[PDB]
Amino acid sequence: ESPKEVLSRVQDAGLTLTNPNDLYWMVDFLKEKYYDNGDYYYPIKTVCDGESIDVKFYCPFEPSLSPHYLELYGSRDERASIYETTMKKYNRINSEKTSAICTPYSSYGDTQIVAYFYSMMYYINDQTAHLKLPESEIESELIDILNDDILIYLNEFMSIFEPEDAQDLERIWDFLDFYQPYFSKVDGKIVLDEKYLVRTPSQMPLIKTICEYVSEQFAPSKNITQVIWEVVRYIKGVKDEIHIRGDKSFTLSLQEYDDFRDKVTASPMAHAVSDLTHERFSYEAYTNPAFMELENRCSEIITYFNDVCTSDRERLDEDPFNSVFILMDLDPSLNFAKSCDVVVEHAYNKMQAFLKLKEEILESASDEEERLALARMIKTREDSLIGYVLHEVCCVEDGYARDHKPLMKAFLEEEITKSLAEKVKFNPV
Ligand SMILES: CC(C)=CCC/C(C)=C/CN[C@@H](CCC(=O)O)C(=O)O
Ligand SMILES: [Mg+2]
Repeated sequence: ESPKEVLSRVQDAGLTLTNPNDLYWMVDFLKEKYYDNGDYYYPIKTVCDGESIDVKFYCPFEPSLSPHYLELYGSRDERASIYETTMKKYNRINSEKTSAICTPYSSYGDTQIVAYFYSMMYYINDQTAHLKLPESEIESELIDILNDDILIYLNEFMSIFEPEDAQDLERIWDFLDFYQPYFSKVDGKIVLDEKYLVRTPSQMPLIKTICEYVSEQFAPSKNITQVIWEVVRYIKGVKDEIHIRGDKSFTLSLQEYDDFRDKVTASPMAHAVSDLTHERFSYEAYTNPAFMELENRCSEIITYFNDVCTSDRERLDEDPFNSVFILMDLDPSLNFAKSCDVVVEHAYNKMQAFLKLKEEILESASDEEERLALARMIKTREDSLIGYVLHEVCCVEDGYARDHKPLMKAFLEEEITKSLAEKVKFNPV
Protein backbone atom coordinates (compact mmCIF):
# COMPACT_ATOMS: atom_id res chain seq x y z
CA GLU A 1 0.00 0.00 0.00
CA SER A 2 0.93 3.67 -0.19
CA PRO A 3 1.73 5.92 2.79
CA LYS A 4 -1.45 7.88 2.04
CA GLU A 5 -3.89 5.01 2.59
CA VAL A 6 -2.00 3.74 5.65
CA LEU A 7 -2.09 7.24 7.16
CA SER A 8 -5.84 7.34 6.53
CA ARG A 9 -6.24 3.97 8.26
CA VAL A 10 -4.09 5.00 11.24
CA GLN A 11 -5.93 8.30 11.67
CA ASP A 12 -9.27 6.47 11.69
CA ALA A 13 -8.62 3.06 13.28
CA GLY A 14 -5.12 3.42 14.73
CA LEU A 15 -2.45 0.72 14.74
CA THR A 16 -3.30 -2.97 15.02
CA LEU A 17 -1.62 -6.35 15.13
CA THR A 18 -4.58 -7.98 13.36
CA ASN A 19 -3.75 -6.18 10.11
CA PRO A 20 -0.26 -7.57 9.39
CA ASN A 21 0.54 -4.63 7.10
CA ASP A 22 0.72 -2.23 10.07
CA LEU A 23 3.78 -4.04 11.43
CA TYR A 24 5.76 -3.33 8.25
CA TRP A 25 5.04 0.38 8.66
CA MET A 26 5.83 0.26 12.38
CA VAL A 27 9.20 -1.42 11.79
CA ASP A 28 9.92 0.95 8.89
CA PHE A 29 9.13 3.91 11.16
CA LEU A 30 11.38 2.61 13.94
CA LYS A 31 14.29 2.18 11.52
CA GLU A 32 13.89 5.66 10.01
CA LYS A 33 13.34 7.41 13.35
CA TYR A 34 15.98 5.62 15.44
CA TYR A 35 18.52 3.46 13.58
CA ASP A 36 18.69 5.78 10.55
CA ASN A 37 19.37 8.75 12.87
CA GLY A 38 22.14 6.98 14.79
CA ASP A 39 19.77 6.63 17.77
CA TYR A 40 19.88 3.05 19.05
CA TYR A 41 17.70 3.59 22.15
CA TYR A 42 14.22 2.25 21.50
CA PRO A 43 11.39 3.41 23.78
CA ILE A 44 9.60 1.06 26.16
CA LYS A 45 6.62 2.62 27.96
CA THR A 46 4.75 0.42 30.42
CA VAL A 47 3.79 0.24 34.11
CA CYS A 48 4.68 -1.92 37.09
CA ASP A 49 2.74 -1.64 40.37
CA GLY A 50 1.41 1.74 39.23
CA GLU A 51 4.95 3.02 38.66
CA SER A 52 5.70 4.49 35.25
CA ILE A 53 8.26 2.34 33.43
CA ASP A 54 9.69 4.69 30.78
CA VAL A 55 13.02 3.30 29.57
CA LYS A 56 15.08 2.81 26.40
CA PHE A 57 16.33 -0.54 25.11
CA TYR A 58 19.76 -0.12 23.52
CA CYS A 59 20.37 -2.11 20.35
CA PRO A 60 22.50 -0.88 17.42
CA PHE A 61 21.40 -3.45 14.83
CA GLU A 62 19.34 -2.83 11.71
CA PRO A 63 15.57 -3.27 12.18
CA SER A 64 13.71 -5.40 9.66
CA LEU A 65 10.56 -7.48 9.24
CA SER A 66 10.32 -10.68 7.22
CA PRO A 67 8.55 -10.34 3.85
CA HIS A 68 6.86 -13.63 4.78
CA TYR A 69 4.98 -12.09 7.73
CA LEU A 70 1.92 -11.49 5.54
CA GLU A 71 1.72 -15.14 4.52
CA LEU A 72 2.68 -16.37 8.00
CA TYR A 73 -0.12 -14.27 9.48
CA GLY A 74 -2.54 -15.31 6.74
CA SER A 75 -1.98 -18.98 7.64
CA ARG A 76 -2.07 -18.58 11.43
CA ASP A 77 -5.34 -20.49 11.93
CA GLU A 78 -3.98 -23.51 10.06
CA ARG A 79 -0.77 -23.24 12.09
CA ALA A 80 -2.67 -23.02 15.39
CA SER A 81 -4.60 -26.24 14.66
CA ILE A 82 -1.33 -28.10 15.33
CA TYR A 83 -1.47 -26.95 18.96
CA GLU A 84 -3.59 -27.89 21.93
CA THR A 85 -4.52 -24.31 22.72
CA THR A 86 -7.15 -21.65 22.90
CA MET A 87 -6.81 -18.94 20.28
CA LYS A 88 -6.57 -16.44 23.15
CA LYS A 89 -3.36 -18.13 24.31
CA TYR A 90 -2.01 -18.59 20.77
CA ASN A 91 -2.64 -14.93 19.91
CA ARG A 92 -0.71 -13.61 22.91
CA ILE A 93 2.29 -15.82 22.10
CA ASN A 94 2.14 -14.55 18.49
CA SER A 95 4.97 -16.67 17.13
CA GLU A 96 4.22 -15.38 13.63
CA LYS A 97 5.28 -11.90 14.75
CA THR A 98 8.24 -13.13 16.82
CA SER A 99 9.79 -15.20 14.03
CA ALA A 100 9.13 -12.63 11.30
CA ILE A 101 10.82 -9.87 13.30
CA CYS A 102 13.69 -11.93 14.75
CA THR A 103 14.34 -13.89 11.51
CA PRO A 104 13.66 -11.35 8.75
CA TYR A 105 15.81 -12.65 5.86
CA SER A 106 14.93 -16.34 5.58
CA SER A 107 12.68 -18.52 3.46
CA TYR A 108 9.08 -19.10 4.52
CA GLY A 109 9.86 -22.52 5.97
CA ASP A 110 13.05 -21.37 7.67
CA THR A 111 11.09 -18.51 9.25
CA GLN A 112 8.20 -20.77 10.27
CA ILE A 113 10.54 -23.28 11.94
CA VAL A 114 11.77 -20.46 14.19
CA ALA A 115 8.15 -19.66 15.05
CA TYR A 116 7.65 -23.32 15.99
CA PHE A 117 10.69 -23.31 18.28
CA TYR A 118 9.64 -20.13 20.07
CA SER A 119 6.08 -21.45 20.41
CA MET A 120 7.48 -24.66 21.91
CA MET A 121 9.28 -22.63 24.57
CA TYR A 122 6.14 -20.62 25.35
CA TYR A 123 3.83 -23.63 25.66
CA ILE A 124 6.33 -25.54 27.81
CA ASN A 125 6.90 -22.36 29.84
CA ASP A 126 3.18 -21.99 30.54
CA GLN A 127 3.05 -25.66 31.52
CA THR A 128 5.97 -25.11 33.90
CA ALA A 129 4.27 -21.92 35.15
CA HIS A 130 1.87 -24.12 37.13
CA LEU A 131 4.64 -24.25 39.75
CA LYS A 132 4.22 -20.49 40.29
CA LEU A 133 0.91 -21.08 42.08
CA PRO A 134 0.72 -21.24 45.89
CA GLU A 135 1.56 -24.60 47.43
CA SER A 136 -2.11 -25.33 48.16
CA GLU A 137 -2.92 -25.08 44.43
CA ILE A 138 -0.13 -27.25 42.99
CA GLU A 139 -1.41 -30.45 41.37
CA SER A 140 1.22 -33.20 41.52
CA GLU A 141 -0.39 -34.95 38.54
CA LEU A 142 0.28 -31.91 36.35
CA ILE A 143 3.92 -31.92 37.48
CA ASP A 144 4.19 -35.63 36.70
CA ILE A 145 2.76 -34.95 33.23
CA LEU A 146 5.21 -32.10 32.65
CA ASN A 147 8.21 -34.17 33.73
CA ASP A 148 7.16 -37.05 31.46
CA ASP A 149 6.37 -34.72 28.55
CA ILE A 150 9.79 -33.09 28.30
CA LEU A 151 11.46 -36.51 28.46
CA ILE A 152 9.27 -37.71 25.59
CA TYR A 153 9.88 -34.44 23.73
CA LEU A 154 13.63 -34.92 24.20
CA ASN A 155 13.45 -38.43 22.74
CA GLU A 156 11.69 -37.13 19.63
CA PHE A 157 14.71 -34.93 18.91
CA MET A 158 16.97 -37.89 19.67
CA SER A 159 15.02 -39.92 17.09
CA ILE A 160 16.16 -37.67 14.21
CA PHE A 161 19.77 -37.49 15.46
CA GLU A 162 22.10 -39.75 13.46
CA PRO A 163 25.45 -37.96 13.31
CA GLU A 164 28.11 -38.76 10.72
CA ASP A 165 30.81 -38.31 13.38
CA ALA A 166 30.77 -40.59 16.42
CA GLN A 167 32.37 -37.76 18.39
CA ASP A 168 29.09 -35.85 18.00
CA LEU A 169 27.10 -38.81 19.33
CA GLU A 170 29.33 -38.75 22.41
CA ARG A 171 28.91 -34.98 22.72
CA ILE A 172 25.13 -35.32 23.08
CA TRP A 173 25.36 -38.51 25.14
CA ASP A 174 27.71 -36.89 27.68
CA PHE A 175 25.48 -33.78 27.72
CA LEU A 176 22.32 -35.65 28.77
CA ASP A 177 23.50 -35.55 32.42
CA PHE A 178 20.63 -36.51 34.73
CA TYR A 179 18.61 -37.68 31.70
CA GLN A 180 21.28 -40.13 30.51
CA PRO A 181 20.06 -43.11 32.63
CA TYR A 182 16.75 -42.95 30.72
CA PHE A 183 18.46 -43.41 27.34
CA SER A 184 20.61 -45.99 25.57
CA LYS A 185 22.86 -45.92 22.52
CA VAL A 186 21.27 -48.30 19.99
CA ASP A 187 22.69 -48.64 16.45
CA GLY A 188 24.33 -45.22 16.47
CA LYS A 189 21.27 -43.48 17.93
CA ILE A 190 20.23 -42.32 21.40
CA VAL A 191 16.88 -43.91 22.29
CA LEU A 192 14.54 -43.55 25.26
CA ASP A 193 13.70 -46.82 26.98
CA GLU A 194 10.25 -48.15 26.05
CA LYS A 195 9.16 -48.06 29.71
CA TYR A 196 8.99 -44.25 29.69
CA LEU A 197 6.80 -43.77 26.59
CA VAL A 198 3.74 -43.69 28.83
CA ARG A 199 1.72 -40.88 27.22
CA THR A 200 1.22 -38.70 24.17
CA PRO A 201 2.16 -35.16 25.31
CA SER A 202 -0.30 -32.39 24.53
CA GLN A 203 2.10 -30.62 22.12
CA MET A 204 3.57 -33.73 20.49
CA PRO A 205 2.24 -32.66 17.05
CA LEU A 206 4.24 -29.44 17.41
CA ILE A 207 7.43 -31.24 18.45
CA LYS A 208 6.99 -33.78 15.65
CA THR A 209 6.49 -30.91 13.19
CA ILE A 210 9.78 -29.41 14.37
CA CYS A 211 11.67 -32.71 14.19
CA GLU A 212 10.28 -33.53 10.74
CA TYR A 213 11.38 -30.16 9.35
CA VAL A 214 14.88 -30.43 10.84
CA SER A 215 15.20 -34.04 9.69
CA GLU A 216 13.99 -33.40 6.14
CA GLN A 217 15.66 -30.02 5.54
CA PHE A 218 19.03 -30.14 7.32
CA ALA A 219 19.92 -33.66 8.50
CA PRO A 220 20.77 -35.06 5.01
CA SER A 221 23.45 -32.47 4.22
CA LYS A 222 24.26 -30.58 7.45
CA ASN A 223 25.53 -31.40 10.94
CA ILE A 224 22.50 -30.89 13.20
CA THR A 225 24.33 -31.77 16.43
CA GLN A 226 24.11 -28.22 17.79
CA VAL A 227 20.34 -28.15 17.21
CA ILE A 228 20.14 -31.31 19.32
CA TRP A 229 22.65 -29.89 21.81
CA GLU A 230 20.63 -26.71 22.33
CA VAL A 231 17.40 -28.71 22.70
CA VAL A 232 19.10 -30.83 25.37
CA ARG A 233 20.33 -27.66 27.08
CA TYR A 234 16.80 -26.23 26.99
CA ILE A 235 15.08 -29.40 28.23
CA LYS A 236 17.61 -29.75 31.05
CA GLY A 237 17.05 -26.07 31.82
CA VAL A 238 13.30 -26.63 32.04
CA LYS A 239 14.05 -29.44 34.47
CA ASP A 240 16.25 -27.02 36.42
CA GLU A 241 13.36 -24.54 36.45
CA ILE A 242 11.05 -27.26 37.77
CA HIS A 243 13.54 -27.99 40.56
CA ILE A 244 14.04 -24.27 41.23
CA ARG A 245 10.32 -23.40 41.20
CA GLY A 246 9.38 -26.64 42.97
CA ASP A 247 11.32 -25.60 46.08
CA LYS A 248 9.67 -22.41 47.36
CA SER A 249 13.11 -21.34 48.61
CA PHE A 250 14.03 -18.79 45.93
CA THR A 251 17.77 -18.28 46.42
CA LEU A 252 19.05 -17.28 42.97
CA SER A 253 21.72 -14.61 42.78
CA LEU A 254 21.93 -12.44 39.67
CA GLN A 255 24.83 -14.52 38.35
CA GLU A 256 22.98 -17.78 39.02
CA TYR A 257 19.95 -16.22 37.33
CA ASP A 258 22.13 -15.47 34.30
CA ASP A 259 23.47 -19.03 34.20
CA PHE A 260 19.94 -20.42 34.45
CA ARG A 261 18.57 -18.07 31.78
CA ASP A 262 21.43 -19.12 29.48
CA LYS A 263 19.66 -22.49 29.20
CA VAL A 264 15.96 -21.59 28.89
CA THR A 265 15.83 -18.48 26.69
CA ALA A 266 15.29 -20.80 23.67
CA SER A 267 16.83 -18.32 21.23
CA PRO A 268 19.98 -20.54 20.99
CA MET A 269 17.73 -23.27 19.57
CA ALA A 270 16.36 -20.86 16.96
CA HIS A 271 19.91 -19.72 16.18
CA ALA A 272 21.15 -23.30 15.78
CA VAL A 273 18.52 -23.99 13.11
CA SER A 274 18.99 -20.59 11.46
CA ASP A 275 22.76 -21.23 11.29
CA LEU A 276 22.03 -24.28 9.13
CA THR A 277 20.16 -22.15 6.57
CA HIS A 278 23.36 -20.35 5.49
CA GLU A 279 26.25 -21.78 3.50
CA ARG A 280 28.57 -19.69 5.68
CA PHE A 281 28.55 -21.94 8.74
CA SER A 282 31.20 -23.16 11.20
CA TYR A 283 30.25 -26.05 13.47
CA GLU A 284 33.53 -25.52 15.36
CA ALA A 285 32.21 -22.18 16.65
CA TYR A 286 29.84 -23.97 19.04
CA THR A 287 32.80 -25.25 21.09
CA ASN A 288 34.68 -21.94 20.88
CA PRO A 289 34.53 -20.58 24.46
CA ALA A 290 34.24 -17.00 23.20
CA PHE A 291 31.36 -17.88 20.87
CA MET A 292 29.60 -19.77 23.67
CA GLU A 293 29.86 -16.64 25.81
CA LEU A 294 28.51 -14.53 22.95
CA GLU A 295 25.45 -16.79 22.82
CA ASN A 296 25.06 -16.41 26.59
CA ARG A 297 25.24 -12.60 26.38
CA CYS A 298 22.54 -12.74 23.70
CA SER A 299 20.27 -14.90 25.88
CA GLU A 300 20.82 -12.65 28.91
CA ILE A 301 20.08 -9.46 26.95
CA ILE A 302 16.79 -10.91 25.71
CA THR A 303 16.01 -12.11 29.25
CA TYR A 304 16.67 -8.70 30.80
CA PHE A 305 14.56 -6.91 28.19
CA ASN A 306 11.86 -9.53 28.74
CA ASP A 307 12.08 -9.11 32.53
CA VAL A 308 11.29 -5.40 32.21
CA CYS A 309 8.31 -6.01 29.91
CA THR A 310 6.89 -8.89 31.99
CA SER A 311 7.54 -7.24 35.37
CA ASP A 312 3.98 -6.16 36.18
CA ARG A 313 2.47 -9.47 35.05
CA GLU A 314 5.04 -11.56 36.94
CA ARG A 315 4.78 -9.34 40.03
CA LEU A 316 1.11 -10.35 40.24
CA ASP A 317 2.08 -14.01 39.78
CA GLU A 318 4.42 -13.54 42.78
CA ASP A 319 7.14 -14.95 40.52
CA PRO A 320 10.60 -14.16 41.97
CA PHE A 321 12.72 -15.25 38.98
CA ASN A 322 12.94 -11.93 37.17
CA SER A 323 16.05 -9.74 37.19
CA VAL A 324 13.94 -6.75 38.27
CA PHE A 325 12.79 -8.52 41.44
CA ILE A 326 16.19 -10.07 42.19
CA LEU A 327 17.79 -6.62 42.20
CA MET A 328 15.04 -5.24 44.44
CA ASP A 329 15.46 -8.11 46.91
CA LEU A 330 19.18 -7.30 47.07
CA ASP A 331 18.72 -3.50 47.27
CA PRO A 332 15.87 -2.08 49.39
CA SER A 333 16.28 1.44 47.99
CA LEU A 334 15.01 0.27 44.59
CA ASN A 335 11.40 0.57 43.57
CA PHE A 336 10.20 -1.03 40.33
CA ALA A 337 11.11 1.97 38.16
CA LYS A 338 14.64 2.24 39.57
CA SER A 339 15.17 -1.52 39.33
CA CYS A 340 14.11 -1.54 35.68
CA ASP A 341 16.65 1.24 35.08
CA VAL A 342 19.35 -1.00 36.56
CA VAL A 343 18.23 -3.95 34.43
CA VAL A 344 18.31 -1.75 31.33
CA GLU A 345 21.82 -0.62 32.26
CA HIS A 346 22.94 -4.23 32.75
CA ALA A 347 21.46 -5.02 29.34
CA TYR A 348 23.51 -2.18 27.84
CA ASN A 349 26.70 -3.56 29.41
CA LYS A 350 25.90 -7.05 28.13
CA MET A 351 25.35 -5.57 24.66
CA GLN A 352 28.79 -3.94 24.76
CA ALA A 353 30.23 -7.24 26.00
CA PHE A 354 28.47 -8.95 23.07
CA LEU A 355 30.10 -6.51 20.65
CA LYS A 356 33.51 -6.97 22.29
CA LEU A 357 33.29 -10.75 21.94
CA LYS A 358 32.17 -10.28 18.33
CA GLU A 359 35.32 -8.33 17.44
CA GLU A 360 37.55 -10.84 19.23
CA ILE A 361 35.85 -13.87 17.65
CA LEU A 362 36.20 -12.48 14.13
CA GLU A 363 39.86 -11.57 14.72
CA SER A 364 40.60 -15.12 15.90
CA ALA A 365 39.42 -16.58 12.58
CA SER A 366 42.14 -18.62 10.90
CA ASP A 367 41.04 -18.07 7.28
CA GLU A 368 38.47 -16.28 5.14
CA GLU A 369 36.06 -19.22 5.17
CA GLU A 370 36.00 -19.24 8.98
CA ARG A 371 35.75 -15.44 9.22
CA LEU A 372 32.77 -15.28 6.86
CA ALA A 373 31.15 -18.19 8.70
CA LEU A 374 31.60 -16.60 12.13
CA ALA A 375 30.42 -13.22 10.85
CA ARG A 376 27.31 -14.83 9.36
CA MET A 377 26.56 -16.67 12.61
CA ILE A 378 27.02 -13.52 14.71
CA LYS A 379 24.78 -11.57 12.32
CA THR A 380 22.05 -14.16 12.91
CA ARG A 381 22.17 -13.50 16.65
CA GLU A 382 22.17 -9.73 16.08
CA ASP A 383 18.97 -10.13 14.03
CA SER A 384 17.32 -11.72 17.07
CA LEU A 385 18.49 -8.98 19.44
CA ILE A 386 17.04 -6.05 17.49
CA GLY A 387 14.08 -8.23 16.58
CA TYR A 388 13.18 -8.88 20.21
CA VAL A 389 13.46 -5.17 21.05
CA LEU A 390 11.08 -4.27 18.23
CA HIS A 391 8.83 -7.18 19.20
CA GLU A 392 8.27 -5.61 22.62
CA VAL A 393 8.09 -2.07 21.21
CA CYS A 394 5.30 -3.06 18.79
CA CYS A 395 2.89 -4.61 21.33
CA VAL A 396 0.09 -2.25 20.33
CA GLU A 397 -3.02 -4.46 20.33
CA ASP A 398 -4.42 -6.14 23.43
CA GLY A 399 -4.59 -9.91 23.09
CA TYR A 400 -1.88 -10.26 20.43
CA ALA A 401 1.14 -9.93 22.72
CA ARG A 402 2.24 -11.45 26.01
CA ASP A 403 2.54 -7.90 27.41
CA HIS A 404 0.26 -5.39 25.72
CA LYS A 405 1.59 -1.84 26.05
CA PRO A 406 -1.20 0.75 25.63
CA LEU A 407 1.33 3.55 26.13
CA MET A 408 3.28 2.22 23.14
CA LYS A 409 0.06 2.04 21.12
CA ALA A 410 -0.59 5.72 21.84
CA PHE A 411 3.05 6.73 21.32
CA LEU A 412 3.49 4.84 18.04
CA GLU A 413 0.14 6.03 16.65
CA GLU A 414 1.06 9.65 17.38
CA GLU A 415 4.59 9.35 15.97
CA ILE A 416 3.84 7.24 12.89
CA THR A 417 1.06 9.67 11.96
CA LYS A 418 3.59 12.50 11.64
CA SER A 419 6.10 10.28 9.80
CA LEU A 420 3.53 8.95 7.33
CA ALA A 421 2.30 12.50 6.73
CA GLU A 422 5.87 13.51 5.92
CA LYS A 423 6.05 10.69 3.37
CA VAL A 424 2.80 11.85 1.77
CA LYS A 425 3.83 15.52 1.77
CA PHE A 426 7.19 15.07 0.03
CA ASN A 427 5.78 12.49 -2.40
CA PRO A 428 6.89 11.72 -5.06
CA VAL A 429 10.32 12.94 -3.93
C1 LIG B 1 12.53 -13.91 20.59
C2 LIG B 1 11.98 -14.59 21.84
C3 LIG B 1 10.54 -15.13 21.86
C4 LIG B 1 12.76 -14.71 22.90
C5 LIG B 1 12.26 -15.39 24.18
C6 LIG B 1 11.62 -14.40 25.16
C7 LIG B 1 11.71 -14.91 26.59
C8 LIG B 1 12.91 -14.53 27.46
C9 LIG B 1 10.74 -15.67 27.08
C10 LIG B 1 10.85 -16.18 28.52
N1 LIG B 1 9.53 -16.32 29.11
C11 LIG B 1 9.46 -15.46 30.29
C12 LIG B 1 8.02 -14.98 30.47
C13 LIG B 1 7.41 -14.65 29.11
C14 LIG B 1 5.89 -14.66 29.14
O1 LIG B 1 5.28 -15.34 30.00
O2 LIG B 1 5.25 -13.98 28.30
C15 LIG B 1 9.98 -16.21 31.51
O3 LIG B 1 9.47 -17.31 31.85
O4 LIG B 1 10.93 -15.72 32.19
MG1 LIG C 1 10.49 -14.09 34.08
